Amino acid sequence: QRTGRSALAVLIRACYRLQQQLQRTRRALLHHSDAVLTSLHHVRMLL
Amino acid sequence: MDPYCPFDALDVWEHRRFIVADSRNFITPEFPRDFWMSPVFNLPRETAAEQVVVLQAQRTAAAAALENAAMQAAELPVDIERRLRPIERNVHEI
Repeated sequence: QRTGRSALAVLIRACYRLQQQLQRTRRALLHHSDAVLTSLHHVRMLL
Repeated sequence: MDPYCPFDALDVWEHRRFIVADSRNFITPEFPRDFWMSPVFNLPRETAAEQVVVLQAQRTAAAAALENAAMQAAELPVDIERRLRPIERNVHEI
């Protein structure tokens, strides 16, 4: 019984965690362009 | 034009050792006053007002460029949220 039942665990562990890989990448990479915008706005301040 | 002076001139015959009350003669150079050109304040080509105008024009150009950078770089989060959300949904489809 535990052949296919455990075989499904591999695909579950891969896909269900690749799911939130994209979530963490979204949470992190969005916090990068805000700094660029802040820097360019400070540059506009200095002129 | 001559500075005023009560005494015109007199005859003085100085010595070397016994100069008592040692004064300070007003020394004069030997080159003619014709070689000593009159002073002229060379006015700068531009005035501070023109400097303000030119620098302000350059600031306007730089600010226009910075605004262009702002509008091109403000859409990057929009690109992030436009590209990953369909892929995140596709991964959820599994």
